Amino acid sequence: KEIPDVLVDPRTMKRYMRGRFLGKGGFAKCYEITDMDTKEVFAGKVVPKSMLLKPHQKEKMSTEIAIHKSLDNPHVVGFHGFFEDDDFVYVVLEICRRRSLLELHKRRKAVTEPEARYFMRQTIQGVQYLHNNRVIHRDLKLGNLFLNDDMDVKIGDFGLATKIEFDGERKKDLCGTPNYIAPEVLCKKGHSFEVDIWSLGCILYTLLVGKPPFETSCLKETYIRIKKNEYSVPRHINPVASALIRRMLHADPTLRPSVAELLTDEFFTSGYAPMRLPTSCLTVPPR
Ligand SMILES: Cc1cc(NC(=O)/N=c2/[nH]cc(CCNc3cc(Nc4nc[nH]n4)ncn3)s2)c(C(F)(F)F)o1
Repeated sequence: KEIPDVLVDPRTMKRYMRGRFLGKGGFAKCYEITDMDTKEVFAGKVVPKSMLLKPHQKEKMSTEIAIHKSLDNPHVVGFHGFFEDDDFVYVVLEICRRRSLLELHKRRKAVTEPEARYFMRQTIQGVQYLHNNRVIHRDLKLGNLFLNDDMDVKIGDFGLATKIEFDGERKKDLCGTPNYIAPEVLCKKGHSFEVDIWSLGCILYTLLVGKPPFETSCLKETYIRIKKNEYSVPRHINPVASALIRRMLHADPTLRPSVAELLTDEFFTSGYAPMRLPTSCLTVPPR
C-alpha cells in the first residue's frame, strides 16, 4: 500500500501534491500537501483503511469530522475537507510548521511568566469559541496546542471532543483516555464544560513549573493524585498565578472559573503580556 504522490478528491476535484513528511501519530501519517492549482499549502493526514476496520472506529472519526468541520476561529486548527480512495482516508488541515507546545515545553522547561500569559490567553480565546459553540474539547494538552510560523496557538485534535445540545447536560461516557483528566471523569460522576478548564489548569501549571502537577512514573498513582486533588504549586511561583491555578484545579467543577472569567483574571491584567512572540521561544527564553 504505497501512498500516491498526487492526492485527488472525487468530489471537489482538487489535486494535492504530497510533499515533505511532517510526522506520524497512531495509525495516521501526516504530510505537507500543496494544492497543485493554487499553490496553497496544507497539512494532509493519510490514514490507511486497515486502521478503520471496525464500524466502531469509523464512528469516532465521523463524529470528530462533523465537530471539526463546523469550526472557524483563528485559534483552532482549520478543517479544510476530507476525502478517500480504496486505500486511504485523506484529511486536509491548516499547516502548523512550528510543532506543538509540547516540543517547546520539553526544550524550554519552565517558561517565563509573560510567555505563559501569551500562550494561555490565545489558548483560552480558542477554548471560549469552542464553549460558546457548545463544544467541549475534553482532551486539551500541550501536544494539541499547535504553533504556526507566527507562534500562534492553534487548538487541534478533537478525537475526544463532544457537542452538547441542551442546558445543564452532563456527559457520562468517554471513549478514550485524556492526558490531564478531570476528577469528575475518573469517578464517572458526569461531566460538562468545566473539564476543559481543569486541563487548562494543568497546562498553565506545566508551562510555569516545568513539570505536570500529577506527573508520576506509575499510572495508577497518577489517578489517585487526581481523585484526592493532591498537588502543590511551588512557593517560587507568583501568588497571582498560583491563585488562578488553584481555582482552575478546584475539586468542585462548579467552583472552577468559566472560560469568560479566565481572560479578565488578575494574572492576565497585571503583569507584562506580550502580543507577539519570536520563533526563538521554541529554544531559548525571550531577551
Ligand atoms: C486519524 C485522524 C486524526 C484526525 N484528526 C486530526 O488529525 N486532527 C488534527 N487536529 C489538528 C491537527 C494539526 C495538524 N496540522 C499539522 C500537523 C503537523 N504534524 C503532525 N501532526 C501529526 N503528526 N505530525 N505539522 C503541521 N501541521 S491534526 C482525524 C479526522 F480528521 F479524520 F477526524 O483522523
